[PDB]
Order: sequence, then structure tokens, then C-alpha cells
Amino acid sequence: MAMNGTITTWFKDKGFGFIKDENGDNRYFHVIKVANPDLIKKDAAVTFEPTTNNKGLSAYAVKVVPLEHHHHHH
Repeated sequence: MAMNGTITTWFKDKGFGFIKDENGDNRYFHVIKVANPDLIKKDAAVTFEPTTNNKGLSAYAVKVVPLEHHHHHH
């Protein structure tokens, strides 16, 4: 459950985006399902577990690769 991919579309207003699976499956992940802060996003690299729409399989512990920089907020 540790695969690499990239963000193809992102809806920050809706709090999720779309990522292409190594398996060729195009599926969406939610900022809540991301282990890294929802305040940190970048399309240049993601690591995630394979999943489907929330009608079948669920997703959790998604990791987005940082740019060696972050900020702390309340």
C-alpha cells in the first residue's frame, strides 16, 4: 500500500484532488485522508495507497512530498 503518483487535478475549494495510480486507475484523495498537513500541497510528487471511489474501497494515510519548507499555524 505504498505507491507513487502525481496530482493531475486539485479542488482546494472542495478539499480533494485527483491522482493517477501506478496501476492506471484515476481516483480522488481527500485532504482529510492525507497524513501530511492539509495546509501543504504540491503536485510534483505524491505517495499513497491504491483505492477506489468511496462507494467501494477507502483511502487513508496519504503523503504529499514537501519542498523542504513549511509553516506552522493555529
